[PDB]
Amino acid sequence: TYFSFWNKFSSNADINTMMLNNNADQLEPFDRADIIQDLPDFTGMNVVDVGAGIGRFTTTFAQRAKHVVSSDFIDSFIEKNKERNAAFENITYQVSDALGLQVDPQSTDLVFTNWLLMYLNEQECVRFLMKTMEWLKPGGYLHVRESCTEPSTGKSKTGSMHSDKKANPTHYRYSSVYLQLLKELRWTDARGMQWRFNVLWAKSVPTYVERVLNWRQVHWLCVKVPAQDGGISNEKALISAMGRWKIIQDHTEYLLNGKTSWATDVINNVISKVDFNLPLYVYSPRVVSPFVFVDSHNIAAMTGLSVWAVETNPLFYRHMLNRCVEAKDRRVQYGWNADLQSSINDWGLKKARFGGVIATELFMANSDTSLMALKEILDDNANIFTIEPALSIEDFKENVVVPENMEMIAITDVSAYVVCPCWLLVHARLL
Ligand SMILES: Nc1ncnc2c1ncn2[C@@H]1O[C@H](CSCC[C@H](N)C(=O)O)[C@@H](O)[C@H]1O
Repeated sequence: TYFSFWNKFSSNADINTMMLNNNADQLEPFDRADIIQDLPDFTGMNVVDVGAGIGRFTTTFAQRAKHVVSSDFIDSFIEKNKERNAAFENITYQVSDALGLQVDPQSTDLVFTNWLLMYLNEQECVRFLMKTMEWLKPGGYLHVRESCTEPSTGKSKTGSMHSDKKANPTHYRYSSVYLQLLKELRWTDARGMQWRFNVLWAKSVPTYVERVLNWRQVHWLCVKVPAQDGGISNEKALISAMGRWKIIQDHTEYLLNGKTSWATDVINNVISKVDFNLPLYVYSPRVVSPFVFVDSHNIAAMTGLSVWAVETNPLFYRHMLNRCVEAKDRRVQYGWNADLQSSINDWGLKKARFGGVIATELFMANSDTSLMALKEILDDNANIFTIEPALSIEDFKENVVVPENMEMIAITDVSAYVVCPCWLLVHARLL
């Protein structure tokens, strides 16, 4: 049982236990800062911290929040929580299972969790997510962070508090399973309106990339938004979907493992000629083929620059996280976003800038408005290289809209190089 697994740490109510890591003091302040800085401004918010343990995130929320409900099902973690946070007067405490937490409906601006769904069975996962829908105001936020595929301490097990003599009951699910669950969930309120989670992004916690070489500490930020259309509303269908999504992912690995991108020869060649201080932005949606993508690890090895790469298909995003763990190149990080605009939205809010773009199907896959918005996250006169499928140069040139703030300086037939159909290398620059 998960309660007895955690209750046995009752006398170790400390940071090591919260991260199940004997070296947590090398990680905790950086992990906390990574998570906090990706959250919305929670000044004046009603926050709910579920599975809070001793309350390390509650300590930070209390500085600015209107109110924090801080909850956990281990009584002595809440006792240490109250002791550590005794100076604050804006925190109420509940010893409760996440599922039995009492929160008023439409009362909460942020439901915050960090390592929780991995301690719930599939049925409990779904029921809990539906509880957060009920607690959240419209436009409210849900934060989820989970250990995907393997424990946070990774294969080395260095510093892990998991006993080698006892089984570990934790569920280490695929990041693509949680992502689809959040994407497809639907909930109907007491007045008959249906809602969904707008999943703003999926990201790896950088502290664990940098210090643990673990890209599979994945977290998500979601907004509760109206949804007349549906994904899956039935709880039992949602439960079954989680198993189907795992199977589909296993077949994606079987298909993709060890296959190099058909675009790799062209990209290596031109990028070997170009000089791009800033990270590079990589975008790979894989619209026409699962085998046409940007090899970010080759970009980083050749340019020496850090790379932020976006995959918009949850299955391919998860596969590239696998590749990151295998390559162990800290310069490369992957993210998931619904589309280009979602990525621009996030990075623009951070006022981040990228030194150039290397993409496949950037024009094939994206609206005119989003391509026009891309300048918001790019350095001045940044250059964009994208491999585009087309019927012909004339087909492409007709009915492609060049954003007013850039110009295409080359549309080169590279069809003979993108092979196991017409492929164009489009070279553009910001004006
Ligand atoms: N079903 C459940 N309901 C409430 N708390 C739970 C729970 N399952 C696990 N927990 C608690 O969730 C915590 C996971 S360890 C993570 C603690 C905290 N979120 C942090 O990041 O620092 C533990 O404190 C454990 O006791």
